[PDB]
Amino acid sequence: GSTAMATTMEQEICAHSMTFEECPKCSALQYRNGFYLLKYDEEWYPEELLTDGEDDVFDPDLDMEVVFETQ
Ligand SMILES: [Zn+2]
Repeated sequence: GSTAMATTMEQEICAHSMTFEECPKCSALQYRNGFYLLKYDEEWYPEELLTDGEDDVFDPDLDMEVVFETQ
């Protein structure tokens, strides 16, 4: 159920930040979300193919301030 086992875990795990129940909301909010949705990318094939787990995207340092939604 929604990737997770019907959100039994309850540890707020998602591509963005929230639970799998709120995963569609999270996906809608940022769109990129570790390039979970392939369709988002212009070339279709994104740099990060893998579904974001725990801060998988932007692993190398980009900005000093760590904000999940950073462009
Ligand atoms: Zn997500």
